[PDB]
Amino acid sequence: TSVKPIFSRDLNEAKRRVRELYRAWYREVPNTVHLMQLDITVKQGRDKVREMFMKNAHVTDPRVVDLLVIKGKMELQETIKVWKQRTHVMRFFHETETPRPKDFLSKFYMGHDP
Amino acid sequence: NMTLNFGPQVLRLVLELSGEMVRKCDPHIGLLHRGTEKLIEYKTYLQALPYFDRLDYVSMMCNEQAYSIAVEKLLNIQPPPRAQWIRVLFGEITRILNHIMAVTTHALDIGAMTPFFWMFEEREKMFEFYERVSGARMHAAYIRPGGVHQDLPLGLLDDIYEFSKNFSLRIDEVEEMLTNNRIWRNRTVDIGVVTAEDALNYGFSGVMLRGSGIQWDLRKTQPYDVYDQVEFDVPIGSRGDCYDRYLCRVEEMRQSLRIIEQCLNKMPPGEIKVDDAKVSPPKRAEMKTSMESLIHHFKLYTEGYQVPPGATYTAIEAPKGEFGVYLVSDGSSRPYRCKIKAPGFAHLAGLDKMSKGHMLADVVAIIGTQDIVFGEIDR
Amino acid sequence: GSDRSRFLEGKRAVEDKNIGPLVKTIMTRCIQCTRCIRFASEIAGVDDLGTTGRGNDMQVGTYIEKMFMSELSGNVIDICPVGALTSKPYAFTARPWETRKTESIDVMDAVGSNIVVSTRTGEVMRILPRMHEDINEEWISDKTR
Amino acid sequence: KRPTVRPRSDVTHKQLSAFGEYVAEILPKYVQQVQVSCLDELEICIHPDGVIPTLTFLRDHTNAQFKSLADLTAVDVPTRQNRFEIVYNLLSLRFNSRIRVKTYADELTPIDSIVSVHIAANWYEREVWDMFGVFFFNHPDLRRILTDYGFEGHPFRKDFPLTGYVELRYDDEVKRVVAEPVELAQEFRKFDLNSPWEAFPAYRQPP
Amino acid sequence: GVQVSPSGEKITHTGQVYDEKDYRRVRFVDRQKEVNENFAIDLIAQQPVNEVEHRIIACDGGGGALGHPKVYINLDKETKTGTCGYCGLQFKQH
Amino acid sequence: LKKTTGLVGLAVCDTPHERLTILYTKTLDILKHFPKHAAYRKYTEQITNEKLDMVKAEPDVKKLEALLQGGEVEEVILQAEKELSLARKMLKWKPWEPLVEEPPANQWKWPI
Amino acid sequence: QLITVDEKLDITTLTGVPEEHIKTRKVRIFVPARNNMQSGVNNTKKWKMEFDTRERWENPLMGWASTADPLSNMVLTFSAKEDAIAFAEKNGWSYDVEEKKVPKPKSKSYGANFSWNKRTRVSTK
Amino acid sequence: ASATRVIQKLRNWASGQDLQAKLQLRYQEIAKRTQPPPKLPVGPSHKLSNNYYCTRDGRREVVPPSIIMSSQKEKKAVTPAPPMKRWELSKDQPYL
Amino acid sequence: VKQDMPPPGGYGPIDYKRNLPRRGLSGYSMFAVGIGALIFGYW
Amino acid sequence: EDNKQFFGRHRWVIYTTEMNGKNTFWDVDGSMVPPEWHRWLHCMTDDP
Amino acid sequence: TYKYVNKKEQESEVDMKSATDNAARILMWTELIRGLGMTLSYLFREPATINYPFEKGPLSPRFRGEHALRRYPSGEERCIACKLCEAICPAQAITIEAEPRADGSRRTTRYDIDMTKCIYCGFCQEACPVDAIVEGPNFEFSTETHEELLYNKEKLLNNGDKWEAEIAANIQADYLYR
Ligand code: SF4
Ligand code: SF4
Ligand code: SF4
Ligand SMILES: [Zn+2]
Repeated sequence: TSVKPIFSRDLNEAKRRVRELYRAWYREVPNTVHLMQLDITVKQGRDKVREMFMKNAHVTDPRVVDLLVIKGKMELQETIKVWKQRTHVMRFFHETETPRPKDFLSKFYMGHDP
Repeated sequence: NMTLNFGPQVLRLVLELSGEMVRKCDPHIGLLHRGTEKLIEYKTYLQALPYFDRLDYVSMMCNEQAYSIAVEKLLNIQPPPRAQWIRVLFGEITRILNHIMAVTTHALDIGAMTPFFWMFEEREKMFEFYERVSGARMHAAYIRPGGVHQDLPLGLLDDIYEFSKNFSLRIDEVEEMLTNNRIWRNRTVDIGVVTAEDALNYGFSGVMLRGSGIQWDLRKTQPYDVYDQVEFDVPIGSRGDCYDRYLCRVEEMRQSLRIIEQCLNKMPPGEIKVDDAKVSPPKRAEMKTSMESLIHHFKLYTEGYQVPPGATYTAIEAPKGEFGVYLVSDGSSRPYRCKIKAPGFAHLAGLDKMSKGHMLADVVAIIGTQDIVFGEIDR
Repeated sequence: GSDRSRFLEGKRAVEDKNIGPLVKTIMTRCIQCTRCIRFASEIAGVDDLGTTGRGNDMQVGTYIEKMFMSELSGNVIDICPVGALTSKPYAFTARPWETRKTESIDVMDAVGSNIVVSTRTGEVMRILPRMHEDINEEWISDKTR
Repeated sequence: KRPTVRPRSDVTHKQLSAFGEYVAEILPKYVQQVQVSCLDELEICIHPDGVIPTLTFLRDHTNAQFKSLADLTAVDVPTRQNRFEIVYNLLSLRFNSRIRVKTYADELTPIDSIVSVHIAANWYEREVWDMFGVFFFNHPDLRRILTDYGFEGHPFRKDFPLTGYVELRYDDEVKRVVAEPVELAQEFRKFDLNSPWEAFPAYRQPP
Repeated sequence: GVQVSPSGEKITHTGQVYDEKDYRRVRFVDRQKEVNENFAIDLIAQQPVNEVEHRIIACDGGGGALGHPKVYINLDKETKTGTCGYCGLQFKQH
Repeated sequence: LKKTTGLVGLAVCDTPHERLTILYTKTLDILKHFPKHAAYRKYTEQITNEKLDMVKAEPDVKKLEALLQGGEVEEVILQAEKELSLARKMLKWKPWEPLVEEPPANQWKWPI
Repeated sequence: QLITVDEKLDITTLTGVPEEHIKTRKVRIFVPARNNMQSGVNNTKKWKMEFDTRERWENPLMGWASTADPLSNMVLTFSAKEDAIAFAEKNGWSYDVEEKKVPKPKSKSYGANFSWNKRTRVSTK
Repeated sequence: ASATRVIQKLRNWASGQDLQAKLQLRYQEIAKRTQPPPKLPVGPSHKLSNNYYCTRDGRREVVPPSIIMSSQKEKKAVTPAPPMKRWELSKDQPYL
Repeated sequence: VKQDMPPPGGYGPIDYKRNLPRRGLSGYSMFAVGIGALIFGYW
Repeated sequence: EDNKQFFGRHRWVIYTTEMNGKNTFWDVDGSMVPPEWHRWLHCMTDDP
Repeated sequence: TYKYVNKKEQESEVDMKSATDNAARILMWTELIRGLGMTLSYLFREPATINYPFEKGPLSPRFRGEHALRRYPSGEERCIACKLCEAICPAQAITIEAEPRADGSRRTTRYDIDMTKCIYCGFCQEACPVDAIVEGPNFEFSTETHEELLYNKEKLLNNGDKWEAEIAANIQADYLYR
């Protein structure tokens, strides 16, 4: 309830910053897959971007939103001022991982997870 | 602006250049982080020392000593005189080792590679001593809380004397090559020039201070050991350049022998580990005959010796500076946090200011002065 | 206690007894606390254990090679603070600190004896009672343990 | 006197207590829980809304001259709302002394920085933000320094385990150096060591 | 001394054997299985049974130091011997 | 007389005691702005009064320094300027006021 | 300045753990009962958070015990059930409690052992 | 040392110093190995009386801190401790 | 009986010192020598 | 042995041509030193 | 007792003689020639080098290298599964699994080490109350694979039955000090 804010006061200002950040990533990705000689498509990159955004959509707190924004901005700095490399950036796609079977029977036949 | 990377030839730098001179130097630390302060909390107070040897790997014993002193300030005890003296002795030997490595790696990264090969023989001699005493070359577990592990074999003191009889001539024979060579004078002079207020602020320590006129030595002040007994004159410089720093290191190399002479000629007889068998393990003969000593052996070596809830911040004059330890403890053998403080950290924080306006091949000399070691830094 | 012994003299020892295929008896360790004696003479109504002698020569254990087997024989282990009355199966297999003591119950009977199950590198090594002041009250059965 | 015990003097436990009363009556605000340890050290707990005032005071006021920030540190205790404990270990030369400042903080409760005063913190704060999760305002450059440039989490906390979540390896199938989930070979043995029998009857806590 | 199993594998001193159906015995192919030939059990059985008069006797393990801590044994049980846990030796009463 | 100090970033100040009177008078003239029930005033007032008495009682720096027992004259001047700025800042802050907001209970409780 | 938000806190995002290791992990908040072997009571003072266990198999090479989960050996301390619950529901896990099993008080009228009419009369000494 | 007089003279003229007196190598200027079995001392704590631990507990003389200005529980200008006594030069080689 | 590796009543004195020697000759000497050789060459 | 040289070089060893069914005229390790001599060779003692 | 480096006792002079020496040292390179002379000196000296396989460096009985379990003179082992080595090994390297022995005695069935983790410290031979395990002198056991270094009970027993002709003397010399 009665608490202290961070960088903002409401979901709406949080979201305006979030939209600025989306613009940044969208306008950036090409430079990445053109500098670091990647393989994936710009469209696939933008899909990953919007997915990493949508997967935090159960949020309410402006403080949480703002911390996530800060971390995203740090990562964007890291990327555009090229420090992350092919590996650092493709570490997202789980490209060497069998999609965790959500089929209850799959889990049954394979392991012990409930 | 030709911004580029720079590595070996660990030291990952990103230079923001302008033509041939520099505009900024951003280091990229973290290439040697492991999890020291995330492991210790899952361990006792007697299988942690190795971490403090591996930290600032050159000396290792002016670090084991810091850990021991912190644990002792917590446990409200003291070690015995023979232990304190031995510990001063090896502290000075490590001052020598670290000064040697800094000097010679400086001169090597520059290109002069003969003194390196020369002094490494004497370094091998010091390692022979570490072997005769501890058992292994470098990463000895010798110095421990509650005192020390084993006494000194009956063939060491003579060797130490015979080595000190000649280290001075070797130092002079290297000075003949360097401390007057116009080439070195021009590689170092007016480089890394620093002012006292900014040094203090940035948090510099030890040599990076007393090469700028300041008078700060945590052995004259905040005396943690018998260092109040023996004489040792502190050197300082007035200009604040890599040359003055080099000369400080050499003069400390010499005053360290001025210390060792007295350590030898006054080392008393006695014990090594304080006879409080709840803290330091006992001798094996008693461990085998008596019983209570065996119980304490068992406990010490399964559950480290309990420690009361406290907190401290110690400090040492390691070759570089304020090697500090913030050791928090609950009423348990497994501690709660062991924050190291290694000067390389602030030295890097001040690199971006000592390298504003100087050329590309002076960053190396700056780093040589700073005696950058990365084990202590990454943590 | 203290940090050393002022005993430059000789010690004593005592014969060991066979008491059952469960309770390994060493008896040069009994400090003579009498926990076993009282526990037996009160809980298990056995009335076979007792002390035989006076002075250091004292011992604790039946005067003959009788067997102290009972549905509750198997708690003198947890009660004897020392390793005189050890458990033969568990013995020589492991030590406590290595273990990851999980917590569970018994099924051998319909009582509900709270239990501590000790693990080791992914395997069971021993079972212990767990204090529930109502159901099992720090005592459990030979069978379940 | 006894050989195996340091001397518990009076000079320090008195001087530093006087200085504690001094700072307390000067800053009845931005202060709480001053204390002196049984081993000649001073700790000063303060609200995070007074950090820079306290530090400026201790750096400038002649009688303190606490110039050199010998260390900045964090600690994590999860049994409270404000779980992080930020620590500054400071040193003064003229008066040849040290001091310890503490201030509580919490994830989702950032802190005011001191870079304007002690430039050493410019990097300790980066460390803190990387490892624990505590944030600092008015800081020019704040980025992962120690860990990887893609690492995610906050390890030096007490929940992020020792081994970590991911391992690395090369997989010729793609020629890169990929990160997969942790499937160790040996398990991290955790030895139960805490012995019951109470040794310190002075630091006890009744029900 | 060592014995052998159907499949030729040198039984260890503690009954470890890889049965015919186990795939973990490829590492041996083109290689060997390290084992010690001197079995402690036989090497202690061979040893003579010590004899004494003082019913109680103190054992250390050889050297004054360098052996197992001083353990004191009783020997009044004339039915059989008295062993020492650490060293395995066994005494008898006269 | 002299040629330098012994540090780096300093100067051979040839006008001592005057900058000192200036700075101390200015400190006190700012303190005038402080409520008398502020300990900062109540203390630094007398501190600077005694420093002024000392500079007026010792005209030669080579003794004024060892008498003040602080650093060297230039360090003293620097520290006085710093105290001046500290005052100008504590004037905008209201520290002498009472406490801001007490903490929870189980915060400074170590052990835990 | 301040805010009026009566929402329950959750920082599962900043934490940095995946869905699997956050959801399927049942947390247990208990007090470690005494090791009956001992008689010590400086363990039954805290409130400990542990996780459910998981696969713990044997390596084929030598025989060690491995694990797929890192958290198995993550034991956390607390001084109060309310604070432990706050931390648990904050990190988002699914907590289950084991309430306090406390001993009873008793009247040890020693002299009763040497009684006349009662049955407590022991036959030993 | 096995080397020649003329070469000694030459290397010495080159360096400037003497070397046969402060060689680095080791020609029997050490302590023989195979040293004799030694016997060791003990501390002042291996007595038989007046050694009660309660006297020298060590890690129980500790006592928790002494709080001041908690939240619930004229004068002079003071400092945290006296100032630093200024240092002096040395009697041996203060300059360089 | 007790033997724990102490030293005798005293060891010798060590050189914690700089023996960096003063070697060479005078500038007038060196220069005039070089120039005399130069002149012989020219003649 | 030659006790007129400096340290580490005052002892030395000439290996064996063939050692346990093998041709070690060129091939030469440092593990072919049996222990009861190894100890002295490494300067641990002074009596063979 | 502080000092002063890189500073003249007072202001210098402008003597033509001093300027002459300065000019000479700036032209003809006296100091550089002195450095060359020093290098010549060390050239004409004896080198500290040694032939490794035929000459091996010095040491002391307290070395710490390859490991070795041990035995009594009566053939019997010394380990009894007291597990101190496991509970003190800073690296958690060791792995033990004990059992009874058909003859009734107490002994092991698994005493495995990972010499990739063993930092070669000494704590195990400090704790072992029976001197069973003794980190030994052998430092030549480099290999070509990462499975010749996960030693086990039998490899340790072989190393003991091999090197016991040296560890006996080493310890017989070293034990008194400890
Ligand atoms: S419980 Fe154990 S110690 Fe107590 S009398 Fe019985 S055997 Fe002896
Ligand atoms: S030497 Fe140290 S690290 Fe190696 S096994 Fe022994 S105790 Fe462990
Ligand atoms: S310390 Fe020695 S006796 Fe004990 S388990 Fe380890 S090797 Fe065996
Ligand atoms: Zn025996």
